[PDB]
Amino acid sequence: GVGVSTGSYDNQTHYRALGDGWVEITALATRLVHLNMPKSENYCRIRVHNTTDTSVKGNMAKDDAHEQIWTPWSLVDANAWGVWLQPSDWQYICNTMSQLNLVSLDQEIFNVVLKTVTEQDLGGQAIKIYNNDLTACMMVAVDSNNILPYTPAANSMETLGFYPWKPTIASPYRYYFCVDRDLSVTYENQEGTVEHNVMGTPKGMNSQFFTIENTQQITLLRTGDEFATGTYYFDTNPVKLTHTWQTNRQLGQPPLLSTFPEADTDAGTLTAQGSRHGTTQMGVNWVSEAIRTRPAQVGFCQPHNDFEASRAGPFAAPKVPADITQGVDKEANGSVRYSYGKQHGENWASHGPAPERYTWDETSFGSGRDTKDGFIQSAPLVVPPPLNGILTNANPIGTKNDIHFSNVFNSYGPLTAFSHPSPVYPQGQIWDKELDLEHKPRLHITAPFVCKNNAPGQMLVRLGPNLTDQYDPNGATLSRIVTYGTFFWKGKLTMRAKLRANTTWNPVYQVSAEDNGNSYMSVTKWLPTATGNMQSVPLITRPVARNTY
Amino acid sequence: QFFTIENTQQITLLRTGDEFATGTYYFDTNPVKLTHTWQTNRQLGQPPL
Repeated sequence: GVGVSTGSYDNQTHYRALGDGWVEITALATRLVHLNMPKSENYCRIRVHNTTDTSVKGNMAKDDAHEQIWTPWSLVDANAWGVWLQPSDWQYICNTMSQLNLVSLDQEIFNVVLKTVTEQDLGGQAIKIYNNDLTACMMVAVDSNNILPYTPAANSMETLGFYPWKPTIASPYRYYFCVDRDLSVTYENQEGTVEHNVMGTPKGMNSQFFTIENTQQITLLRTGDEFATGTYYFDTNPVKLTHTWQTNRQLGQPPLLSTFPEADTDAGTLTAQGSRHGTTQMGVNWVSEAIRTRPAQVGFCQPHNDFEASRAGPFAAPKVPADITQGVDKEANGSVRYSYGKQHGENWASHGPAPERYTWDETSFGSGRDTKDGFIQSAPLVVPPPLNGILTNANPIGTKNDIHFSNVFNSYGPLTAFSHPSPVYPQGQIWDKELDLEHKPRLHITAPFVCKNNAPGQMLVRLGPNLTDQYDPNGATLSRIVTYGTFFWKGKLTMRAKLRANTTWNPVYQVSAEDNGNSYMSVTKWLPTATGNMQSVPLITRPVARNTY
Repeated sequence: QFFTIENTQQITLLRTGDEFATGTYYFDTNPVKLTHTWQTNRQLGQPPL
């Protein structure tokens, strides 16, 4: 019926300790999604081509030229960590647990309301009247078989809101069309012209135009109807909530000290290098900590800002996130730069249109690479090497003195063992879909939980078309009574975690909330102001260090 | 490694009336896909609105 409710608001997180040190976290999230009517009722193939950027010589990284199919459907996409958990829950989980794993996901749509707007004068200046449409419906389809392309709204920072008391909106669904884009590489104010800035026609071999009407089972929902998509059971791998510190010079047995320090200030000299036991791979007749044989390489070097190009334009190749070293440079190890809005964590007192940005420096301290202090010697090791026997991060590669050997050096090999990148709080992404290729990547840097079997079916909502009395199908007018709707979305994400074990003598690192000041973890960020302007800055995921080897 | 086929195999002689039949070898391979891909690294994920 139209006057009875068909669900319950629930937002609590329930921890349940089951078994020998395993907690069952039951995160719940309920929001009021505000579905507006689509811009047009047609599937349109729109093309973006920023010639004002790419026409300037040197702007190949500023390219975002593409084509997209813009669907009239909106996406209820909930894979971000801030949707389900409050910051106290994330702090308790990251301090108290040792690993996290996803179990299951229930989703629900209830309390549907559709309203149409009208005009009245009342003063000579017309105002809107929001009547009620008890017979108009909204269309819901869950793509549980993943026919349609997988577009996460965590890519565009367009998921559900992170504050439960504020109503949120649904992101519009659109996917990529496969047309060819070619851009000619050129540097800043180079003499000459840009040879290639073209974009191609649709190709007959690879063109996929999907409609959501021909591919899905669409449920109509009036004001008394509810929708519930049942328990999708995850088949992911656990992520670890502890971080590592051991580099390649901190693996194995330390060398035994020949002399010991008398006071608390001086050091202890080891056995001299020429008469020291151990194994190396160089041909010198001495063993040292730098050239000692290790079990495996912990972090690999990766090429800095390599812009590859294959039938779509120049794109930067993704780097595995690692720690920024004492050599503070963040671009080499691939620290992800997040840019989010007021719905997702920006302080609401920011009147400017610029977003809130944050560089996520990784806490995997053994996998980080120091680029200024990396060097390559000649094939027989003769230290100290001459000038022509060493390649450092000062020598020009090719002829370019702005580019050194670290920009092109890839040292990913068979004995390379790196760590999985940490989940990012609120403006993260929980899960992903595995790429449909025969040889998969070892990891996704967008999400820690890549679904092995099938991703959860993405939810697509739209409003049913409300027509006026005048409707010509062969006339492109579409009068279309101005309707909108609000509905309630409730989801349940089940997770399984393990409790932390305390082996170290010293007090280990913890994420504590500090007092009001210039510190990063002051409480006044996580408290509303006098006008209620909340703010969510990210939290450290991996406070507690763990032993690699 | 000098291999001879006489010292290593079981050799069947076949005259004009004889037949040979080697039985069902059952494969244990992985499937190949008869569909091709088009998505580059600039066509993955959600397009910008």
